[PDB]
Amino acid sequence: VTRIERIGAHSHIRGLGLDDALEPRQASQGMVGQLAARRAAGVVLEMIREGKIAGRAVLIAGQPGTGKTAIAMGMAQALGPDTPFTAIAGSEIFSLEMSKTEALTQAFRRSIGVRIKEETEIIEGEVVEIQIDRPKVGKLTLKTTEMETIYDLGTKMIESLTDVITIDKATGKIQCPDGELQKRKEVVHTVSLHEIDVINSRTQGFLALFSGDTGEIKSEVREQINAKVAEWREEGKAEIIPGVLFIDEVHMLDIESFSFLNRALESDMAPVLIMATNRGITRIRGTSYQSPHGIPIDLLDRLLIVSTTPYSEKDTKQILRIRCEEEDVEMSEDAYTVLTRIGLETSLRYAIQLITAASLVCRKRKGTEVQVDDIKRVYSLFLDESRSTQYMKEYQDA
Amino acid sequence: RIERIGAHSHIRGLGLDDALEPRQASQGMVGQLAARRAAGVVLEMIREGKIAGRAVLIAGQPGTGKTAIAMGMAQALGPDTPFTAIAGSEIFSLEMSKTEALTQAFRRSIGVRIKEETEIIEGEVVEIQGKLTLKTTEMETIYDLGTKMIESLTKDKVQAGDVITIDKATGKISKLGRSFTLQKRKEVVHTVSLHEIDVINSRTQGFLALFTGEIKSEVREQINAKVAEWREEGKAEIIPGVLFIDEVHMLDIESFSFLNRALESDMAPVLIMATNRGITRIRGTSYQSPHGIPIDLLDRLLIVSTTPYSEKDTKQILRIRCEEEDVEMSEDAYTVLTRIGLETSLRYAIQLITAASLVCRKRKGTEVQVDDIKRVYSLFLDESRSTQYMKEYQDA
Amino acid sequence: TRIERIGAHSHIRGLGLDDALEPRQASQGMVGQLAARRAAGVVLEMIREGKIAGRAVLIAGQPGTGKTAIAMGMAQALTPFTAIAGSEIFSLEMSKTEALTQAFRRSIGVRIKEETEIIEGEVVEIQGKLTLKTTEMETIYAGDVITIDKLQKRKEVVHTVSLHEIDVINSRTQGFLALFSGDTGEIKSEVREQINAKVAEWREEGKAEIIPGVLFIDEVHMLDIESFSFLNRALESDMAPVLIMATNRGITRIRGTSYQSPHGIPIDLLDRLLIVSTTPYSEKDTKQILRIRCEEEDVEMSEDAYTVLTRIGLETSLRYAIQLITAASLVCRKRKGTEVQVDDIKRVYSLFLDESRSTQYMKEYQ
Amino acid sequence: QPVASPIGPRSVLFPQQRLDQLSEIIERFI
Amino acid sequence: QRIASHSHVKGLGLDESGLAKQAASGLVGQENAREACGVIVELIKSKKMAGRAVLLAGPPGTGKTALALAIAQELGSKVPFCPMVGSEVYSTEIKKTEVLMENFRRAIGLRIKETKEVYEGEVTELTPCEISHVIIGLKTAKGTKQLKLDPSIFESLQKERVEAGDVIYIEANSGAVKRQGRCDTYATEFDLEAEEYVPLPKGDVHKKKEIIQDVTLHDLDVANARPTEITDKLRGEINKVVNKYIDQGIAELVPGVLFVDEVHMLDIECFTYLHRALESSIAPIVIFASNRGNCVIRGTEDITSPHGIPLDLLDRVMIIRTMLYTPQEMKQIIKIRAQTEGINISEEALNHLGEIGTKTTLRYSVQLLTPANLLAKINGKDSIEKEHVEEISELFYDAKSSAKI
Amino acid sequence: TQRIASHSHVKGLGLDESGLAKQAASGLVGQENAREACGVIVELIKSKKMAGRAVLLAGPPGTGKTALALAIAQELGSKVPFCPMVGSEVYSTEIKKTEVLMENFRRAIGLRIKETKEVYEGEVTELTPTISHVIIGLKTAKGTKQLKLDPSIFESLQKERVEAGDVIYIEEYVPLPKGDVHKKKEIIQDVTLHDLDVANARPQKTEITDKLRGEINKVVNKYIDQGIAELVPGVLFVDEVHMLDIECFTYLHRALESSIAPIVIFASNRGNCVIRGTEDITSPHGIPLDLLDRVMIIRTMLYTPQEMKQIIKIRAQTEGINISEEALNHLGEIGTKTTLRYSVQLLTPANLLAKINGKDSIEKEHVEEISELFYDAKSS
Amino acid sequence: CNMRTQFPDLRLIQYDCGKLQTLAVLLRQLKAEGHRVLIFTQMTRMLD
Repeated sequence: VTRIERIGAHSHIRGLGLDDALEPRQASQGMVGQLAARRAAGVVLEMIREGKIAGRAVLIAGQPGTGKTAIAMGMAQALGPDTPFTAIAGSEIFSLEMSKTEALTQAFRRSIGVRIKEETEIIEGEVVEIQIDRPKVGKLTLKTTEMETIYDLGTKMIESLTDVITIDKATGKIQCPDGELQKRKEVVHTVSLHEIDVINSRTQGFLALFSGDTGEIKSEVREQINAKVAEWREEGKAEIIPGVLFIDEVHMLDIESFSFLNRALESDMAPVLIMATNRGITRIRGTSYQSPHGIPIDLLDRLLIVSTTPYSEKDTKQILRIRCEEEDVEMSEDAYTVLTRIGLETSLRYAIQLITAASLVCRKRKGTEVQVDDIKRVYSLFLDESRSTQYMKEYQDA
Repeated sequence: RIERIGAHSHIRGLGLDDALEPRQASQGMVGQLAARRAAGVVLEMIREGKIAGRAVLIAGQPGTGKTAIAMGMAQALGPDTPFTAIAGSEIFSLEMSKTEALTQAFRRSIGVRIKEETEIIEGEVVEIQGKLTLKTTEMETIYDLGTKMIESLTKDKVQAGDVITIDKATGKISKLGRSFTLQKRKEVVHTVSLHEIDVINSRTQGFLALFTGEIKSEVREQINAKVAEWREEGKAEIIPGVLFIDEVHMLDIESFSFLNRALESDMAPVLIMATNRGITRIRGTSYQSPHGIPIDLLDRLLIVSTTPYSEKDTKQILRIRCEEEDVEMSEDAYTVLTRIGLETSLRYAIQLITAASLVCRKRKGTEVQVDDIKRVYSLFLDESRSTQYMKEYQDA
Repeated sequence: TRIERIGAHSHIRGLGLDDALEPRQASQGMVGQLAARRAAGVVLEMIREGKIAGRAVLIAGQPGTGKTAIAMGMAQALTPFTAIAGSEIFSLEMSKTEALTQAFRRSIGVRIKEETEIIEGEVVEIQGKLTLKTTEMETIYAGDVITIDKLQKRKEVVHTVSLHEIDVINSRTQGFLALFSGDTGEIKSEVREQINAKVAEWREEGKAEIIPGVLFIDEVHMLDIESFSFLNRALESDMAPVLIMATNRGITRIRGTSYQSPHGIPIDLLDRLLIVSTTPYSEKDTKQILRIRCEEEDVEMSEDAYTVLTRIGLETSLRYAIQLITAASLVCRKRKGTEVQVDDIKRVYSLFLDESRSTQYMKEYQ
Repeated sequence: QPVASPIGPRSVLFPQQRLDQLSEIIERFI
Repeated sequence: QRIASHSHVKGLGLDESGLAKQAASGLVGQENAREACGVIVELIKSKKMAGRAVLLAGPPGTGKTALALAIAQELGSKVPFCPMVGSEVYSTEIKKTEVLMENFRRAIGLRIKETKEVYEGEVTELTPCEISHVIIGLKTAKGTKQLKLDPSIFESLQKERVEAGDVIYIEANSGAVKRQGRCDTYATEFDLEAEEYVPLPKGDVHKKKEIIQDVTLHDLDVANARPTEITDKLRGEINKVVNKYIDQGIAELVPGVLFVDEVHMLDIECFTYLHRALESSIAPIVIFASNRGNCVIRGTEDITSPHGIPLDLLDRVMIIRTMLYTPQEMKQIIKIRAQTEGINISEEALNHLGEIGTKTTLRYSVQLLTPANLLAKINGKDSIEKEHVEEISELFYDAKSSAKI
Repeated sequence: TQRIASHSHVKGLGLDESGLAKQAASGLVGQENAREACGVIVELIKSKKMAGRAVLLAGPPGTGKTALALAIAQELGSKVPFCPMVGSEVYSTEIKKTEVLMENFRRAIGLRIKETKEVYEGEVTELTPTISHVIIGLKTAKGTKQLKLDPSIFESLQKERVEAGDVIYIEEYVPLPKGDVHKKKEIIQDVTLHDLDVANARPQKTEITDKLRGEINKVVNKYIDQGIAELVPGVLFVDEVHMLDIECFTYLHRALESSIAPIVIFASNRGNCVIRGTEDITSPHGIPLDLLDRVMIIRTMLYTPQEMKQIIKIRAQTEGINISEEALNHLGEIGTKTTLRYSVQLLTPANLLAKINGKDSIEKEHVEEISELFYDAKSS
Repeated sequence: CNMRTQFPDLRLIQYDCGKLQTLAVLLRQLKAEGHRVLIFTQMTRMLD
């Protein structure tokens, strides 16, 4: 009944609505509104899925609360399987153990993915208590519902034997459909550039699943690995796929990461990354000099700024209707009008916080429709940012 | 046993009566009625074993004895009770955090008394190559040994005739066995300190319990749960301890906000805060605050102010310093010494007494000359004299 | 084509003085700086004698007098020399006290005379009885090599070992820490007392002897006050190598504090520095050192080009005029000629510019 | 095959009156 | 081919006389800077000058990184080229002086072509019959041979599984890499041997292979330090053994070339180690790049200096000027991208895109060149028209229109 | 190797019978009040009366506080340990400040331990092949002696290997162990607490105060009253005390009020300054009000121009060369122009250049030419 | 070898039952006389 993936804030959408002629709709795949942002997201998504250029930054910005993160969430949901999507923040690279440049190039390593096509043989079958001992191969008979096979065992396979036992070409591993056991398999596997860590140090699993490593070995990981992944390139073997990196809170990032992004996009193995910006004129960290956008001109010349427009009255009620369609408890039409007036006067997330409490008051009522007095009492008990500003005239502490 | 008496080791306890009234000539502590009255109140509150976790601050002028009252409370606290004096500057570490050190300071001053039962048989041992014969006052009995007892006797160079104790866990005790060349219940109530949290977290116990962030996440919770289980099955109780915080005004506001919520727990011992000056800004912020402490921590604690010393109380403290350090003084030197100690600090007068005793024992005399202590006082200077006599502009 | 062929101001071999310690006008070393090279020769004779300790010499002057050339001349004319920068002691794993201490103690050298008895060679037995696959001797008392320490030889070995015995006593093995810097702040009593006692016993037994070193610290215009507090004891210690400080800036605010003092130093290090000031080069001295530096890469110039090169190097920096002949030799090689001209050095001056040329043309501010 | 410094490097109050002062012998008494 | 951001760089176009062409390898402009960088690449290729420094003085947005890439492509693969970002210096566990010194050791490299014979293993020659003397045969597809090996190699043999059907790679320094399960091991048509099934290793016994290899000194320092280097014992030993290797006639040294971006954003202690360590006689040439102009040096808070460079560092450095352009060649540069792109454009769309490029900056038009071709591919047009570029100029905004709104 | 440092002419304090004044007292001249103030406290050092005291030194740069800080330790000899430590060694990145301070306090406080032991050596003869009787012969160059020992000692010898006629320490190699039949020796030496704390840390490092206080003080209390260990503290010297963080000042004037604290001599050179870590404080001598009520302030005077000859004469005696009248006059004039450290600094290179040019004495023109060679820091 | 579990010694159930306390007092008083003590059970679980 209870699952991990619950209904969150940006989890109500189920993709991004796009067409062949790139014509946006008024309500497609959960996302409602932002037409120019929809066209820009479609252009950058088609450009990433083409996979020709590499090392381009496309910034999106606007007013806080216009559903800017949900556009990238719909892009990530409609991105498709077998494609690495890396979503980082401006605070993840700040660490007292590793450097911020090492963390940012680790995110660059996480971004680009490799699709590898292989063909293996997987043997399946049920084991019937065999192999009379040492005086040491013995026998092995497997049973199916079609035909049984009777044969002997091998030499080095006696350690794994000390219930369907699925053994690959290698040493070994741990109702059933029939078929020949010499099943041949193709395994299109995705590697998030983990070829560095497997030879960079010993015990690669404890460094691959959880961190603890230092800065990776210079003159061994950037030229040798690139030359060898070029050796695996254009020979009928695996080909790299540039993933999608999504960066948050860029306007309060240090100038050194800006200087690293000024030259990281000009390299060969540079994925197409997009970033978000909330505030406007904000002084950059590290120096005391003021600058617009929170980003200096040397990086703004290397990116494109896509501005977003705030919502209107017609889009807000459509968002409320599609969130009532996502949820279970319905409302009254006068309560929809009051909630539309609240979402017009205040933020949309404030209405999202009110509608869940109104549904819980309706569950206290044990009904299927939120009345006007219920949401009126919820709005009276719960304060707001613009509401609690006038109550701070008591001068309680400073 | 040769340990020199310091500036705060000159008293033995605190003046206490049946009605808890502060005295003047009791145990070397003179005057300071209201602060010692509140100190006796909180000392009876600690020794009663009722509550713990009230923040008491001691304020006043520099030199009124804000530190010696803590030593008088600690000496009159009683044996088998922990006392820990930590400044603000000790927890400023680059290897560990401030909140982890404050939790170590909180969990260090909580003692746990655990009772155990053993058996100890004392008597003359006669070994037969083998078996043993215990010749005691009660009986003379021959015992038959098993397997591990013979091994425990052969791993050690055991000499016959000495006292050999046989316990339940078979642990030998060799106490005073080389000085020449049934006993049912010995209930032992041993006191331990609660520094075993990393013993739960880590694995080593030798290097760990002597001289290290230790898995905060769910380490203290299991320890507190097993402490609560021991508190029931009356196998283990719990006594608190006194934590003195010295010069708290040199501490960041983050440790203040951590102590504002770490005191509300049940595992918070009694703590005595020290604050010297008045209007002092907080290191970390830009706004001023009284006592170097913001309003949030000021609402938590209470303040006791120290009354400045009088003339006769100063003369009685100088008489205690006369009778303590084995320094025979003259009757004409008390007025001059009081005149010196009135304009300067009391500890400078203690140093003056010590240096005058040094010069008098260099002279090898019994009485202290007024001209001698005048020459010793003229040899050195004061802090106002260090302000005054450096008017030559020696540096920039 | 070997590793060092030419760099910055280091082409002269040794330092050039006389029996009366007076520099010439055409000899080895640089041209000019009579008092500076005289004081350098006096302090280098003090290093060669080695009577006392705690000799800190500060050198100062205008930017462009070549303190690095004087330091390299005193290094080549010198015994372990060490020239460090102002940021090598500033580390993260080590502090600003331990790294400067290891920089101080590294210049001290120890000569060790060790006589051992070695019986080496090839086997011809096994199982106990010892002989060889000899040329010489026999009489017991296959193919492997065994060496036994007490044919028979008494070998005398001279070792020139620094004070990194402190590295090997604290360590467990001699393989790990002998290739990089090492650990954090160790037992300082083990550094002082046991080392001084064992080296004093080695002096009393006559086995090993010690020699001091020279430490050249350049660009001391920036330095934190921790090192200035450390040099109060470092110059007043029991033993310390000689120090040559090089400060370029006259008045500079000390980082971390706010003071106005000459050479960025407090009053405590002020009276502890033998200060030598320099003199900027004249016309004939600049022309003569250009005549010297023409013999570096075998480049000949015309008669009317030395005056133009000295006229450029007088108004602009001297090192720019040193780089002009290198930037013009390639154009002369592409011209296929054995002699440069006036138009060549004017074209090179039009191509490459200096700070005085770029000062006026940066008035855009876009 | 060079080597710079090493051929092989070089690298009574005690008597049972200080081992009893230390608790860092194999017996961990607790 | 996965074309990157800029792929116009394939040369620098220098003739024998020493003139600068108007249009060579997509690098139109700055003939004075063309000659000034021709002089320094001739200084690099002459292999006689080490310890120099180059600064590229210009406004932000001229394309000096393409000039450094043209330097690196004229040098090619013989001279090692390792660019360094200024944000690669601020490390947490390793000090910045050591990072700059290890970059200086990444610059210097050698090349000592050599040899190495391969042995490759027979199938089964486990003959320990003496331990000093081991007989191991070889059964390759060309034929069978035998060899006698000293006991060691055999001590490496018993460490790994030496059974019926294995591979034994033996190097010249007793480096043995071994496999298991080869040739044929299908005796009774039984189950898995759980080995690697490889076909016949075609090839003879005795080859004589010769490889030219470039070795950097920092990889040598990493391989020798492990089973912050001492500047009295380790690097002097490396200098002595490289001197012995080049006096015996084995290796050949090449000069080191570095290129550093955002130099002014470094600390002043990095500066006082930088212009002290470039004063050494073994110092490589490092082309520095200053991005912005007159600001405050990091760590001073009051000292005003041009290009964020102190007076001790600004001296003894060659300076090459790179100024702005003229707009009438901007439509040429877009054309340089067009032959890079592979899709031909029209004549009026080039005019509108050049107008957008001369409106604010060229890089805005260069970045908008890609969605113009993308919408041309979506709508089905074989070329880029004026409607797509005039729509993408209004749909996507620059920093100036974002600061205006 | 003597290795003559700057302050090598100082032998001791030079107090005659009462401790007032002398001029040529085998060291630094002048400073009568400073010599009296440091000669009072050495009786407290040698007598072990109080603990937790502090000594403050103040004055201009050039008063020679290092000379008196050496002379207060050379008069004590090797009995009382002396370990100077500046505030630069307190500053560290990996190890904290208070840990290094506590290791300094453990380097200060020391122990004196005596021990009597019996040592047996010589070659051995045995006849025993365990009933209460072991025949042990003992042969040395002084003769033979037979002894009867316990069978447990023979069992312990049977545990290892015993050669017939070897050297066995009863408590081709080892030829001739010279010595009598028994060696009964009583030896007294010194113990530093720093080595004990290292051995408690690493038997073969931030510490908790339980092992620091109790686990040391209990065995010290159990070993003093038996008659073995004697607690002898040390004297510390902290140079540049005004260049410290204010947290270090709080730790110092808390730790001086403890029951176990040695005597520490501060050295404050500069006057008013800003205390590091805080702002807008103009306290005198870089020291706050709390520490000034605990230290012993000693004011140092300025040297007279007449006593410069008494400074330079002992330095010429240390070097070993005579000074003429005009050379001493010019050295006195340049010692009245600037500080005396510049006068001491120009003693060695003048003698070296006179040895080069061939001058057995010191000329006024010679020191004039070497003063023309390089000038002082005052006219920079 | 701290078996990282520290098996519980059966002492607490005596603290969980006052009847077991009275039985322990009666058994430790009857052993001082030197006579025999009879125990009577009903089930095998009580025996265990």
